[PDB]
Formats: sequence, structure tokens, C-alpha cells
Amino acid sequence: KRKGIILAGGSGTRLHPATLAISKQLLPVYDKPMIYYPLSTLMLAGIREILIISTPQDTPRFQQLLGDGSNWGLDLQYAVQPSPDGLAQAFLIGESFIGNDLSALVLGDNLYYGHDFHELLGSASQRQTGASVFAYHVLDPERYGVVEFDQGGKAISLEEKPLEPKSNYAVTGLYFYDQQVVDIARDLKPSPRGELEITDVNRAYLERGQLSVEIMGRGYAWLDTGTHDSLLEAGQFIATLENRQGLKVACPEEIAYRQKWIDAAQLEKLAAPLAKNGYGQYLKRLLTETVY
Amino acid sequence: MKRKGIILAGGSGTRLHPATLAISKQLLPVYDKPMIYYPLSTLMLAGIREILIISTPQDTPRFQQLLGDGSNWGLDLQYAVQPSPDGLAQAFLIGESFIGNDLSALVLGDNLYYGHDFHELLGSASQRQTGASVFAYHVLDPERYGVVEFDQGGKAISLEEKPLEPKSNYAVTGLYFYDQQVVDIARDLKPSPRGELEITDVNRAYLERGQLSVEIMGRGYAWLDTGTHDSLLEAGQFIATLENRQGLKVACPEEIAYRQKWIDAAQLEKLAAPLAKNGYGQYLKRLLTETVY
Amino acid sequence: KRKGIILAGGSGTRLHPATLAISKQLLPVYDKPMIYYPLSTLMLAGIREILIISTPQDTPRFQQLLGDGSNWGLDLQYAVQPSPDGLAQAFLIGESFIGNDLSALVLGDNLYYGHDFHELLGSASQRQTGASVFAYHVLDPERYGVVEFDQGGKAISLEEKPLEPKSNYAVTGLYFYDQQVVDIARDLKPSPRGELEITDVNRAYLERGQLSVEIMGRGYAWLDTGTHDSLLEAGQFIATLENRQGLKVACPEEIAYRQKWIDAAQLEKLAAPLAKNGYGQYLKRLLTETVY
Amino acid sequence: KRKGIILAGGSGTRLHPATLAISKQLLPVYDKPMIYYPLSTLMLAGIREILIISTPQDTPRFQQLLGDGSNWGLDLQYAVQPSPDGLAQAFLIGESFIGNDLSALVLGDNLYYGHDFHELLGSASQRQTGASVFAYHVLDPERYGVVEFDQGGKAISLEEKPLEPKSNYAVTGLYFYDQQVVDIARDLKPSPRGELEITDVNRAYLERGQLSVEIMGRGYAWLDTGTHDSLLEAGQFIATLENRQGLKVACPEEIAYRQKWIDAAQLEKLAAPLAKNGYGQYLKRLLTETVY
Ligand SMILES: Cc1cn([C@H]2C[C@H](O)[C@@H](COP(=O)(O)OP(=O)(O)O[C@H]3O[C@@H](C)[C@H](O)[C@@H](O)[C@H]3O)O2)c(=O)[nH]c1=O
Ligand SMILES: Cc1cn([C@H]2C[C@H](O)[C@@H](COP(=O)(O)OP(=O)(O)O[C@H]3O[C@@H](C)[C@H](O)[C@@H](O)[C@H]3O)O2)c(=O)[nH]c1=O
Ligand SMILES: Cc1cn([C@H]2C[C@H](O)[C@@H](COP(=O)(O)OP(=O)(O)O[C@H]3O[C@@H](C)[C@H](O)[C@@H](O)[C@H]3O)O2)c(=O)[nH]c1=O
Ligand SMILES: Cc1cn([C@H]2C[C@H](O)[C@@H](COP(=O)(O)OP(=O)(O)O[C@H]3O[C@@H](C)[C@H](O)[C@@H](O)[C@H]3O)O2)c(=O)[nH]c1=O
Ligand SMILES: Cc1cn([C@H]2C[C@H](O)[C@@H](COP(=O)(O)OP(=O)(O)O[C@H]3O[C@@H](C)[C@H](O)[C@@H](O)[C@H]3O)O2)c(=O)[nH]c1=O
Ligand SMILES: Cc1cn([C@H]2C[C@H](O)[C@@H](COP(=O)(O)OP(=O)(O)O[C@H]3O[C@@H](C)[C@H](O)[C@@H](O)[C@H]3O)O2)c(=O)[nH]c1=O
Ligand SMILES: Cc1cn([C@H]2C[C@H](O)[C@@H](COP(=O)(O)OP(=O)(O)O[C@H]3O[C@@H](C)[C@H](O)[C@@H](O)[C@H]3O)O2)c(=O)[nH]c1=O
Ligand SMILES: Cc1cn([C@H]2C[C@H](O)[C@@H](COP(=O)(O)OP(=O)(O)O[C@H]3O[C@@H](C)[C@H](O)[C@@H](O)[C@H]3O)O2)c(=O)[nH]c1=O
Repeated sequence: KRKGIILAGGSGTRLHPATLAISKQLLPVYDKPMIYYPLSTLMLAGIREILIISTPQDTPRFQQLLGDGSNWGLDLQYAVQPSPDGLAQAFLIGESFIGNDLSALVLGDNLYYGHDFHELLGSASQRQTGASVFAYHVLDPERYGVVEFDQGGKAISLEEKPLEPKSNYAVTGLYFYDQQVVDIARDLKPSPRGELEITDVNRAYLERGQLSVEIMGRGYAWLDTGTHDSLLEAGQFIATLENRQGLKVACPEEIAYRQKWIDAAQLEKLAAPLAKNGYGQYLKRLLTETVY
Repeated sequence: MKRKGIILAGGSGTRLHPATLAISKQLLPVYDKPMIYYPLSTLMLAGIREILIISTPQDTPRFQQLLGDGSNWGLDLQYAVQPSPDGLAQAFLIGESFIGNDLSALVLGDNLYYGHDFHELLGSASQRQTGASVFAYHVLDPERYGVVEFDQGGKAISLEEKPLEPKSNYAVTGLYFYDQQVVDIARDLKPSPRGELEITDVNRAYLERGQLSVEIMGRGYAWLDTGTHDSLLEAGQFIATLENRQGLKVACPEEIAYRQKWIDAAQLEKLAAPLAKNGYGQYLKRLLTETVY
Repeated sequence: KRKGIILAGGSGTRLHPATLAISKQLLPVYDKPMIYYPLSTLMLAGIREILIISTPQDTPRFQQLLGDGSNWGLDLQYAVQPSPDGLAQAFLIGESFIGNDLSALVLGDNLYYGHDFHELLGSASQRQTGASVFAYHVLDPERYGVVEFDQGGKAISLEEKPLEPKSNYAVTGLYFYDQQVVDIARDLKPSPRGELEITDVNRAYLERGQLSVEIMGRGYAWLDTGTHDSLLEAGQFIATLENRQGLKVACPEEIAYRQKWIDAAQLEKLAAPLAKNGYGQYLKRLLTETVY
Repeated sequence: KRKGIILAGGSGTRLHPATLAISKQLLPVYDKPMIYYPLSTLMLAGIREILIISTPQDTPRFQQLLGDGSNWGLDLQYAVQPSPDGLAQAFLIGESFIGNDLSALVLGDNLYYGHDFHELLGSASQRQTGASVFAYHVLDPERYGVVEFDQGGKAISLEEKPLEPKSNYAVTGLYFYDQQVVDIARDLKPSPRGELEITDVNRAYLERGQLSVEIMGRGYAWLDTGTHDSLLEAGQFIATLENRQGLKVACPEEIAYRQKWIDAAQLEKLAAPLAKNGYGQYLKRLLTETVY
């Protein structure tokens, strides 16, 4: 039984002033709020119980937007992070939420897409021990935690924001942990940057041969909307997919319905209030179209 | 005389839902800054410093959170609320006491204007002391808008709102200049079948006294309205292209307030500090020591 | 041992005047010529021997661009289509090129991209019987040959450009055939439209229970650059992936090298002439970076 | 009476391999061939007699595309540049074409757009002495000939590709000359770069107080399609204007018709062949819609 966390806080000083009125994760990527995407990633992982962490000031808004989850077959909860002191904090804040269960962490501005991504999630999720993460070839590795591989393609070390990256493989912002993560987090000390580092967590698992690093191929999309230009591109990527296919990406109603977490009657009900527009119309259509 | 401005930034996004489920359209970014900044900037360029921002009761706080009282940019921003999107013309009823006995000007919060000499264009409308001024712009789908009919000499003779059969492809954009007759005109309007108070009815009133001036806004200008997911995309992109080629930014209030001497160098510096770690802040700093024509 | 054909003729009247001076297929999608994309598709299918069909007028230009193929480990050949009389014509024009081998046909303006697309291709290409095609959910199936599924998801019929589509599954423009296709194409009669229809070819296989229709999931991208707008989006989809990953899509030098059809020396030499730009720089970098 | 030259040769080494088969200036920007853009610029300046300069290899195609000009009321001629030895070369190659007339030069991959651009053109074109150029604020002036201003805003010097730009005003690729340009070009010596430099021409005029530098404001768009990314953006810019307005940019048929260089009958005739598509339909529509 794995629980999930979405870490949707952070300042956004960068993308100011665009993000001065509202956290980034509530801004739309093309046609729907950013947080939907990562939300849909956990859903696809088979996770239904989820803790949304954010700034004190934007929780309400997150809640306004997502409610308790029941309408989509979910159980959402909320927690607050007063200061953006490190991904790993998510586990301290989320400790009692997690209890004795396996868990998963995903960044609220991280957008993933691709063929068999669902199976990919499935495999990580279904592991009952250790940790799983993902490595993705990128242009500037140095921004992220970077992984080093030996000659046989096995991961052998990690370095956070190295001056000189040993590879272009970055650790994406999706993480699956077993019951060691809380305690590992509790023993962490702030790095010179001043944060509690997920890399440090990942390393701890790696130092006991329990970290599993799956390469995420160039066929998948891992987009993070870290800059105005990237925010733009992402919105576009999705618009492109959406207008060709006639299907939508990261639409929670659909996933819930496909997973049988809600039934047709429920889906109809969710659609009424959105009937005057594309989105509602899409949901209706889903009730009478087999989509493979 | 002096002119006050209104930015009507309420309205549903019901269309745009669910994107707009968490915040109002007008607070979403067009590329690199909040939408409302654009029309805000339009009024500023019109020489208008005293401005009333109308929005849904629920989003006023967030508008306020973003723009403050205006004093930082040498402006005076007030705020008001529109419980229900009952027509552009309601603005004047809502902003009656804000307007008082001055000339005014209404702009739509999701309307984006850009082009060479747009400043002189504003200047002219703004400096007219009587009557009203609006703008006509060739578009693909005039039927979505209030449409203007012209005689053989290019003089506007009629207006129809959302006609089934448009008499021309010239739409009235969402930027309007009025003298002191607008409030009363607005106070005598009855809702159309759509159920709204129609700015077109307002415009027609002025036209029916030979006091509506309709300036053609040529194809050289951009009038974009971010009405759909796609158009929102295109706009952001339209802006991104100009900005990355020029090294200048569109609709950046700090810059306009400085250029118009509404704030001084010291004030501009101080506005920049908090944003230094990023492009936006860096830009402001750069403006202190570069002559930009 | 399967041979490939790229059909890259066709008029672009629709696309005039943009394509008045040069065939559609030689226009760039973002940073390399459109034909490279489908070219890459066949390469990834394991196909090295390929016939490029085009208008009489533009062949020389296609030749000028791709050469005989030796440089990328291919054997490219050329043929001409005076008139755009149907996809199926490719098999009459290509009859002797094909001889007694398995084959595949891909449209020159069809761009495919996704995770495990290579395995997808592998499976279809290694089949030693019947035909394989792909079905993809789109917004305007009426533009294409549409497939009909029964309640167990098995294909039961096809209709080219139907007034009322039985489903939103369009048959993409990628086709794998066994030795039956030539004789089948030889007995086709022109449809009312005046063309020899691949749908009729697809149907012939279907009528014997030898047509395999694989669903291509929403995780893959099937884009076809059939309108100004879409050509735009496509270019932009590619740029988005390329600028995030630091990898390039459909870059034949790379694919050849990855498949060991050319060696590092060959790759170095291919890059020299392009050294003063990104494309060349990319090639070089491939010689010293492991890319998974 | 001024004559115009469009310089559309050059190497695309940078944009390889995209441009290996055809010259960039024959690729489309969104919905029509690039060269249409500059072509329209000259037309808007009231210039009807034009020399198109290009590689030896692509002239034929340029000619195929644009004809002798008579269909659009122009008089087009052609010449060739075996090697891209500098913008000033256009004047040696174009000497006899120019004879004793005033002239103008525009780059073939330079796209201009804006309100009252036509009047801007008119003013420069009607000057009967000296030279006129335009200065425009850009992000990367070091890529261009840069201009330096005094405290009154008067141009005082030019540097081509300066390590350290004195300003961010670049000299765009649009130039108007009186009868001194040829002889000035005739006495140029190749810079270290190995080209005859238009900046050197512009300086010659500047040294006699006969160079007029007009600032082209941030309201105008000066885009050059010098990189994959910018070629994209440009396409996008245009599509965005076009689909909002229902008017098209740089559509020679229209400009000629507006300037009374062709009459309605001729316009109809030009549209017939393109009737099945947007472009044609647009031309038709122009016959019965007043457009201010
Ligand atoms: C530090 C922190 C960030 N965040 C949010 C804000 C941003 O949206 C986003 C990331 O902040 P950053 O400064 O980019 O985190 P970061 O600089 O730690 O970036 C991380 O990138 C990760 C993907 C890598 O896997 C890590 O190895 C690390 O490189 O997440 C929080 O919500 N809370 C926090 O305490
Ligand atoms: C190798 C390669 C692929 N491609 C294209 C083909 C596909 O559209 C897309 C992804 O290619 P594929 O190889 O089908 O999938 P992939 O590269 O995303 O996935 C690979 O991930 C690797 C880590 C695993 O070891 C492989 O088993 C496979 O899963 O990229 C290129 O354009 N150029 C290339 O050089
Ligand atoms: C009606 C209304 C809209 N708005 C916001 C909603 C959108 O953000 C934007 C426009 O709303 P619409 O329903 O499209 O307005 P509209 O349907 O009144 O369209 C207007 O279009 C103008 C450009 C024309 O000049 C007018 O003639 C008129 O046609 O206005 C409000 O804030 N309050 C309101 O009462
Ligand atoms: C100054 C400024 C302008 N703008 C936008 C407003 C308009 O939409 C667009 C064009 O600016 P305008 O002042 O209308 O025109 P312009 O700045 O393109 O043209 C100017 O060219 C100058 C060199 C001449 O001296 C001036 O007379 C004027 O023509 O600029 C901003 O968004 N922010 C700003 O700070
Ligand atoms: C006429 C025309 C212009 N253009 C380009 C030229 C410029 O880049 C831009 C705008 O054209 P211009 O005519 O320079 O500006 P404009 O058309 O935006 O402005 C005109 O507005 C009119 C209402 C006024 O009556 C005119 O005096 C002038 O102000 O459009 C075309 O691409 N095709 C065309 O057919
Ligand atoms: C007909 C034809 C097209 N072409 C090129 C031109 C276009 O770029 C592209 C397809 O042209 P169209 O006229 O759209 O062909 P088409 O209308 O037959 O389209 C096809 O789509 C495939 C994807 C489906 O599998 C088919 O069932 C079919 O619908 O083919 C040729 O090169 N030669 C030809 O004879
Ligand atoms: C189902 C679904 C997926 N997605 C996302 C998940 C991925 O990013 C991408 C599609 O991912 P997947 O569903 O993992 O892969 P897929 O849908 O491309 O492929 C599927 O093709 C099917 C026919 C096969 O039977 C499955 O085995 C699988 O191959 O879309 C949504 O956003 N909404 C959805 O409702
Ligand atoms: C040099 C040259 C270029 N060209 C074409 C190729 C490109 O499409 C276009 C630009 O060439 P470049 O090598 O970028 O030119 P360039 O590097 O000479 O750039 C010029 O940029 C101008 C705009 C400035 O006004 C000049 O100051 C100068 O900087 O010129 C020719 O057709 N023939 C030639 O001899």
C-alpha cells in the first residue's frame, strides 16, 4: 500500500512576477492546472491516497481546486511548508501521513509523458523494498542531481548540482520509497545550500545496494516548467498532442474512470458543470467511446 | 481635462475551465508576466494614472496582492467588484463614484495591444475632450464582436453586436474612451436578450449624436485577446518572439512609469532589488543606464 | 530482409504557394529536412535498402540531399511518380525494386515519435507473414482510412474517408507487407477519387485474416505535416524535445552509428563538414558520450 | 525611380542539413516562401524593377517561382553570386542592372512588419540623395553592424561585429542608396573576414555627412530567419497575425493590386489556379471587400 506526496510549494522568485499572484503549480499548462499533471502521474501509479504540500498561503487555493478527492475516487490531504528547505523535508512534514506505508514523492511542476509510462510507474510502484528513481538525458545536468554509471550501465554515484557533471543523466522529480525514507530523512543535515537533500536520501539507499535507477528513455517527455520559455513550450507540447489525438493529457476524471475508481454515473455528474466547454464535452464523450 | 481609467477584469472563464478554476484568467501569464499587465500598460501609455480595477468578488484580493495600491509605480489603483458578469457597460455603473466628473476610459483585462505609434494613437484619443473614441480592427471572426459598418467614404455609420451576418470584418476592440456622458448613458440601458448591458448600446448612443469617433486600427497593430487556450498560447508566443529579439520587454509597468517620469531612478532601482535574481529584475536595472529610443 | 519505400511525391497544391519551389518533403521540420523523419522510421525498423519515390521534377533534389546512402550505411534508390495516383501505386512503381522480399511503405511527410517505438517497429518488421498497420486515435478520422473494431477490440473493417466514421482510429501512413502486396496492387482498380487505395490493399489482407492492426497508443506521437499550422506545431514539438534533452530526433548519422551500420571513424568524417554548426557538433559529441 | 535588389544567395552552412537541398530563401515562413517577405518590402517601397541575386545553382528555381514579374506588374531580373563574398558584392553584380538610378538592397531572409512601415519605406525611397538605413534595438548587436549615437541621438560611427558593442542598435538588412554606391563598392577591399562589407559602404556615406540613420522602433518587427529557432518563431509570428486578422502578410498579389500595378481582372486570373486553397480563396475575397 503506497501513499503519495506532491510537493507543490517552493518560492517562485525566479518566474516572478508572473508567479506573484499565485503559485506556479496552479498555473495552467495549456488547458489545465499544472498540478494536474503530477497528480495524474501518481494516479497512474495506482496511488489513491495523496498528501499535497505547499506554502501556507496557497494551501487554501490548492484545496479550493482539488477538494478532498472523493469526486475522483481519491483521498487528498493537505499540509504546509512554511519555508522551501529541501525536497527531503517533504518526508518530515509527511511523516505521520505516511505512517508505516511505502510512499512516493513527485514534484508539483514536473510533467511526464510517454508510451507505457503506466507500466513504468507500475513496476516502480510494485517494488516492496528499496527505492526507485529515474534518470533522463538532458541539456544542463548541472541544474540537477546527476548520476554516474559504470561501464555496464549500472549507477555508481550521485552528485547534486556538480560543477562538472559526470554524465548528462539527471534524476527526475519522481521518487518511490519503502519505509526507510522517513528515518533517513530524520538524520539529514542541511547542505551548504541550506536544504535537506533528496539526493542525500537517494545516496543512502544507493550505499546499501537498494537504490534502483531506471533510465527514462528519450522517447518519454520529462518537462519541468522552470522557466517562462519552458512553461511556454510545455503548454505547446500538450496542445500539439491534444489537438491531433482528440484525447487529453492528465485529465483526472478520465484516469479515475479508466481505473474504475469512479463509475459512469459519477463521471456524468462531474461533466455537467463543465458541459459548456471543451473539457466537459470531452468527459461526456468518454462515456460512449471505447478508447484503447 | 483629466482622464480616469477602468480595467474590467472580472468575468467567468467558464469556457477556459478548468484552467481558470483556481485563478482568474487575467492573472495568468502571457509569456513572462501577468495578463493584466498588458491592458494596465495600455492605460498607462494613455497618460492615465488613476485607475479602477474591477473583478469578481472572489479574485479582488489576488488582484490587490499583485498590484497593490499603485503608489510603487506612481499610480493610484482602486478596486471594485462585479458579482455577476452582466455586461461591459456595468463597469460604468460600478465605477460611477470613481469616475465622478472626469473623462474616462475602459479597457478589457484580457485584451492585448501592440504596435508602432500605438502611444500616439492613445495620445490622440486621450486628448479629445468630448465625445467618445473607439477602434476598429480587421478580424477573422467579427461575428464574435460588436461590428462596424462603414459608408463608401470610410466613415462609420452603424454598429451591431454579434450579428448573424456581419456587414464588415471590422470589430470594435475592447478599448474605449468616453467623456462625461457615459455614466448617464449607462444608467438608462436595458439588458439585451443576452441579458447584458451592452457597450455597443453605449457606443451607438454616442454615434447617434455625431459624437462617436471610430478610428481604424490598421493591420500593422496587434490586437490579441486571449480567449482560448490556443490564442493564449499564441499570444505568449507572440510576446516571447518580440522580447527575445529586441532585448526589450512588452508591457512592463516599471519601465513605463519610469519613462513617463512617474517614478525616478531611485524608485526604479528599489523596485528591481527584490527581482534581481531573475531576468525581469535584471532588465529593470539595465534600464537605468541605457538610452532606449 | 525487408525493403523499404518512402513515398514522397504528391502534389502540395493544398500547400501552395509555400511549396511552389520545392517538394513538401524537403522542407525542414525545425532543424532537419522532413524526409529525415520517416527515413529514420525505416532505419529503426532495421531496413537498409530503400527506394525513394517522388515527383520527376524533385528526384534530383532528393538525390542531392541523401545520396546513394553509403554514407549512412544505406542503399538508397530512386524512382519517380509522374502523377499522384495513390499510395498503392508505390507497389507498382516499386515492383522490381521489391522483387521477392518483404517490404514496408512509409509516407514522406509522416512523423512518428515515442518510447519503445523501435520495439514497435521491430515486431512488425520481423513478422514473416501478412501485413501490419497501425491504428491511432485522432480528431479527424474522416480524413483517413478509418478502422472498425468489434467488442473485443479486433479489427473487422476499413473505410477510406467515410462520411460517418465508425471510430476515431485512423490508419497511420506506415505499412509492412509480405509478398502478397504486389500482386494485390496489380489487381486494384481506381476508386471514384481516381486513386489506387492502400485501404483496398489493407482490406485484401483483412479479408483473409492476414491483416494485423496494432493500436498505436496516445503515448506516441503521429504527426503529419499536412497543413501550415500543423507543420508549425510539428517543428515546435521537435524543438521542445530537442532543447530539453540535448539529443536530436531523426538524425540518420546517429541511428546508423547506434546500429553499427557505420563506425566511429565514419561518424567523425560525417561531422567534419558540419563542424561549424549544432548538427555537426552534435555528431562529434556522440563519439564520446554514452547515450542510453 | 529606384531599382531594387534582393540578395538571396549565401550559404546555409549554419542551417544545414535543413538547407542542403534548397536555398533557405525558398523555404516557407508559415504559409508562403520566405523570399516573398522582402519582395513585398520593396514592392511597398514602390519599387517595381528588381534584380534577384542568388546561388548559381538555385536561380532556376527562383525564376521558376517568381517568373519575369509581369504577372504581378513587376519587372524581375536575375543574377548570380558564385560565392558569398559580402553584401557589398551585390552592387558589383548589380552594377549594370542599376545603371544611373537610385537603388535599394534588401536581404532575402529578412522579414519586416509594422504599422506605417509603408510610410517609413516611402520616406526613404523618395529621398533623392545619400543613403538611408535603419537601426533597431536587439539582444545580440554583436552579430551585426552596430551604430553609435551621440547625446543628441545622432549617429556618429559604425562597427561591424564588434566584440564590445557601443549600443544595442543593429543596422537592419534594408538599405537605400543614391548613385554613389557602385563606385564606393568598387573601391572596397575585403575585410579580414574576407568579404566586401556593407558597413564599409555605410561608413563611406557617413564620413561625408550623407548617411541617414533612422531608428526603427520597438513597435516594428525585424526578424531574421537565421536559425532554426528563429525561422520557427517567425513562422509563428506570421501565423498568429494571419489567423487573428483574416489578412495575410507579404502576399504580392495583394500589394500589386492595392498599388494598381495589376487590375481586378488580373487578380482574378492569378487566383484561379490557387482556388482550391486558402491562399487562392483569400485573393478572391480581396476582389469584393474593402480593406483599409
Ligand atoms: C527546496 C524546495 C523546493 N520546492 C519546490 C519548488 C520548485 O517548484 C521545485 C524544485 O525546487 P528546486 O530549487 O528546483 O529543487 P532542487 O534545486 O533541490 O532541484 C532538485 O531538482 C530535483 C528534480 C533533483 O532530483 C534534485 O536532485 C535537485 O536537483 O520544487 C518545494 O516545494 N519545497 C522545497 O523545500
Ligand atoms: C536511438 C534513437 C532513437 N530515436 C527515436 C526513436 C523513437 O521515436 C524515440 C525513442 O526511441 P526508442 O529507442 O524506441 O525508445 P527509448 O530510447 O525512449 O527507450 C529506450 O530506453 C532505453 C533506456 C532502453 O534501454 C531501451 O530498451 C528503450 O526502452 O526516439 C532517434 O530519433 N534517434 C536515435 O538515435
Ligand atoms: C461581460 C463581462 C466580461 N468581462 C470580461 C470577460 C472576458 O474577460 C472579456 C470579454 O468578455 P465577452 O463576453 O467576450 O464580452 P462581450 O461578449 O461583451 O464582447 C465585447 O467584445 C468586445 C471586444 C467588443 O468591443 C464589444 O462590442 C463586445 O462585443 O471581458 C467582465 O470582466 N465582466 C463582464 O461583465
Ligand atoms: C516605451 C514603451 C513602449 N511600449 C510599447 C507600446 C506600443 O505598443 C509599442 C510601440 O511603442 P510606441 O511608443 O507606440 O512606438 P515606437 O516606440 O515603435 O516608435 C517610436 O519610434 C521612436 C524611435 C520614435 O522617436 C518615436 O516617435 C516612436 O515612433 O511599444 C511598451 O510596451 N513599453 C514601453 O516602455
Ligand atoms: C497593404 C499591405 C501591408 N502589408 C504590411 C505593410 C506593413 O508592414 C504593415 C502595415 O501596413 P502599413 O500600410 O505600413 O500600416 P497600416 O496598414 O497598419 O496602417 C495604415 O493604417 C491605415 C488605416 C491608414 O489609413 C494608413 O494611413 C496606415 O496608417 O503591413 C502587407 O503585408 N500586405 C499588404 O497588402
Ligand atoms: C496520393 C499520393 C500522395 N503522396 C503524398 C502526398 C502527401 O504528402 C501524402 C498523403 O497524401 P494524401 O493525398 O493525404 O493521401 P490519402 O488521402 O490516400 O491519405 C492516406 O493516409 C494514410 C495516412 C492512410 O493510411 C490512408 O488510408 C489515406 O487516408 O502522400 C504521394 O507522394 N504520392 C501520391 O500518389
Ligand atoms: C490512459 C491515460 C494515459 N495518460 C498518459 C499516460 C502516458 O503519459 C500516456 C499514455 O501512456 P500509457 O497509457 O502508459 O501508454 P499508451 O496509452 O501509449 O500505450 C498503451 O497503448 C495501449 C493500447 C496498450 O494496450 C498498453 O499496453 C499501452 O501500450 O498518456 C493520460 O494522460 N490520460 C489517460 O487517461
Ligand atoms: C555575405 C552574403 C550573405 N548572403 C545572405 C546569407 C544570409 O541569408 C544573409 C545574412 O548574411 P550574414 O552572413 O548574416 O551577413 P552579415 O554577417 O554580412 O550580416 C550583416 O548583417 C546585416 C543585417 C547588417 O546590416 C550588416 O551590418 C552585417 O552584419 O545574407 C548572400 O546571399 N550573399 C552573401 O555574399
